[PDB]
Amino acid sequence: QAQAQNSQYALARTFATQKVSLEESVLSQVTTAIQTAQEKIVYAGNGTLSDDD
Amino acid sequence: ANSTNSQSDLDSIQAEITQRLNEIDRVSGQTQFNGVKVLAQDNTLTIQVG
Repeated sequence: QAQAQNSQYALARTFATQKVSLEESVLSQVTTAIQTAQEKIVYAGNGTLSDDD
Repeated sequence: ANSTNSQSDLDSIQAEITQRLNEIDRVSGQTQFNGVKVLAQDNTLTIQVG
């Protein structure tokens, strides 16, 4: 009985890790994208830009 | 201001002055940067340095 409990939680941990890693990946890329959008915003602050640029 | 100048000479001086002023207005209007004019008005500009 005890062994059965342990095995079931092995499986649960397997699937939890699946989802966790899959999130982390796109989350890192989201950080990247936020940062690039930030940089191009800071360039919008450039006080020499013409309207077409 | 020389009282010795004859009026034709004064007219010549006025010609030269007029041409200088023409160049001044040219400089004012026509200078540009990146395509935008700089001095054709009183202007106010903030650069983001932080």
